[PDB]
Amino acid sequence: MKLHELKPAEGSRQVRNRVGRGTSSGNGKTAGRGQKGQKARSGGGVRLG
Amino acid sequence: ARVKGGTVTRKRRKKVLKLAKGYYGSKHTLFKSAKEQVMNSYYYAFRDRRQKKRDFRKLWIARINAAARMNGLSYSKLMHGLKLAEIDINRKMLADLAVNDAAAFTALAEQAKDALSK
Amino acid sequence: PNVALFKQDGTQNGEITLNEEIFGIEPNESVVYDAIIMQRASLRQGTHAVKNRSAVRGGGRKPWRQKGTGRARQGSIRSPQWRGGGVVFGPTPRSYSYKLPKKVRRLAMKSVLSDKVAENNLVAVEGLSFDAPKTKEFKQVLANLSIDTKVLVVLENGNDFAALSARNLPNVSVVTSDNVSVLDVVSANKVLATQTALTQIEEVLA
Amino acid sequence: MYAIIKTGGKQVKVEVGQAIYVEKLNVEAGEKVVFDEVILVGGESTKVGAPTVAGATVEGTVEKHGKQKKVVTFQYKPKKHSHRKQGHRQPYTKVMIEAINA
RNA sequence: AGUGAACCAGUACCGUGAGGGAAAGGUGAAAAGCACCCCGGAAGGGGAGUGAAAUAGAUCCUGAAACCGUGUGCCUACAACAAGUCAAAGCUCGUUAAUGAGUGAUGGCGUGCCUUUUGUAGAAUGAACCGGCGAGUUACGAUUGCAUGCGAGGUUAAGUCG
RNA sequence: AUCCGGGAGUCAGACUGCGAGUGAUAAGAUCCGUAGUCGAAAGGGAAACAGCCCAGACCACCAGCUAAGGUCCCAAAAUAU
RNA sequence: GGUGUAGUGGUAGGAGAGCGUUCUAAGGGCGUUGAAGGUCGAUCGUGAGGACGGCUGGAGCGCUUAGAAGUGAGAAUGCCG
Repeated sequence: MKLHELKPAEGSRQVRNRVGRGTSSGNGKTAGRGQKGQKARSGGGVRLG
Repeated sequence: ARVKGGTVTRKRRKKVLKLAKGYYGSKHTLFKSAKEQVMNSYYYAFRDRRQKKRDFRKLWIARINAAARMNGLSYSKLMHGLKLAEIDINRKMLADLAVNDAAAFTALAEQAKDALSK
Repeated sequence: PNVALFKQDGTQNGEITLNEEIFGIEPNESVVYDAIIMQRASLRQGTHAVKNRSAVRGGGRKPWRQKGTGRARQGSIRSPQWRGGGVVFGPTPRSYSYKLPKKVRRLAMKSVLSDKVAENNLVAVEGLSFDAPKTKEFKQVLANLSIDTKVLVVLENGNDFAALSARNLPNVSVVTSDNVSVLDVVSANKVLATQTALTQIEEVLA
Repeated sequence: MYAIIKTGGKQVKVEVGQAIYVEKLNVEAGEKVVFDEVILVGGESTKVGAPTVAGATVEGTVEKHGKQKKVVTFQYKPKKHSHRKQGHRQPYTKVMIEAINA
């Protein structure tokens, strides 16, 4: 293996998902959270159980 | 490692403004005005590709009616006559004949008149 | 696997049979990728910081009132959207290093040296001796064996005159036989190892 | 001298010496083509035949395979935060006419 | 951006006071930083000179947009226009050469963008315009999918040499 | 279709047939059941018109046949029998 | 690779695959016979986008493969000019 031709194994690395970056990606404008409510707030949600 | 937002936005915006050449006033000079106007033009052009094909059919039909009433027929009787004889000319070629080759149009109108004479 | 032997100038002074568990074992290519990536992320010094809202030297007072002024409600002169304010989610001091399990370290070492051997890219030599540290004689030696690429020079021990002579040549790297890494062997085109150092490497990779 | 032919899914008016654009044909440039279906042979006297004129063909030579100019089809729904954009260029072939049926 | 502060900054400025607190980097390799003349009270300008370059002349590297002007090819004083889009005569040009470019009388069709809503052209909400900045990150745990090494086994932590 | 597992969003609906209650067998009223469209659906008809009638847009054409609704002129097709 | 058949409106939301910015490594390159940046053009691709040519400009910058992120702006009665 030469340092100018590296290749990881297939299926081993994936990219990432970035929310709030435009409409056509699928997750712009509220970033998967739906409309209003306690679960749409930063730090929103109820404790486990 | 910090990423300045240097020259990407100006390229995109200048691509949008170039599509707005010829518009009125602040609609070819300001980016927001041009953005909205260009979106509306896209909508209009898609709509009008489909409406074009209707306009020319009405134009041909009215010219054919005009020509046929000179040969003793109307549009609907002449179309029926041509179908009962197995003739398959477009309304486009029919109108083109009606304006250029009146003798060809009369040959055809006589065939139609004989077909529905039965 | 047998490699040919040379002297500081000469010819084919026979051959040298090396281990088959170390120098002839069919390399594994993803293990080498993992080793290279781990080692490169292991050299970072992650010394980077920025100031959030509460570290910027600034104000605790509400700048105007909450209503009436025909304004927009503001909370401090140092908010993320104000010019000169604090940064939301910047770089923090971090580590960047991790460890792979012990059998795959050893598998990557074996695999990279065995790849070097499987293409006649390792060159064995009886000895490298020098009465003074002279760069010019090392370059002559290097051309004596017709070596025209990037080369890793693996030496034994307190062979200090040779390491001095081989420094400073811009195609040459020098390492001792107790200190070879995976990144040293992959980057060079060839390895020039002495007979003594070869047995010493076979003693530690076992 | 006139002839009307069915090509593509449409009809065209034809003449010796003139060049015509048409849907893509499956014939390489420089080779010859025969348009079998003739609808009307005008000119001096017209031959107005039930669907086709018996035994008349039209001969030509392909000159060039090309592409039309580009169309953009863009679609959005006001206030519903969504749009989709697509381009399209259309193939054609150019044909020269020689020897309307004789 | 990075310290509030790359520059005479805890300064100017604000407050009785405790205290709050900025803006502002770049001629050229070398000042060779325009002797002399002309218009003008001066400012400023035009020659002539320096210099590889002055449209590098001190408001001095590059020099975008809003915004303000000057010149021209085409249109416009019987016309109700979300300003375009499709059809189209006349005039004027001649390109990354191909089913060419600018303008356009006249005809059909057509109630901005965003947010929140059962529902919006909305007489519901936001934006004067242009430029810059401005929002799911990391540490440590828990779980699932993928991938690699070993396999009835797997794996080391702190620490020592480096 | 069922079974195991990863990730959600929704818990303000509206009108139009039909069948009931409250109301005065009033309401573009209110509350249930059942079917559709709108929501999240462009295109033709109904002058203009979320929800009615027809019909579900991958794209190109200056080709053809029909749906609901229409054929004196605006405005395409019969001044039809 | 051929050929048939079937499909391809879409808000909340799930799944896939890519475009562009800055920096690191390795390799192969360009540059006062003029880099980046700026301006104009009638050019190419299914989209984000990619080239080539003129003018301006005066010292640095692409491409391939892998890695890491302060990685994309039209709206907050946003902040500064």
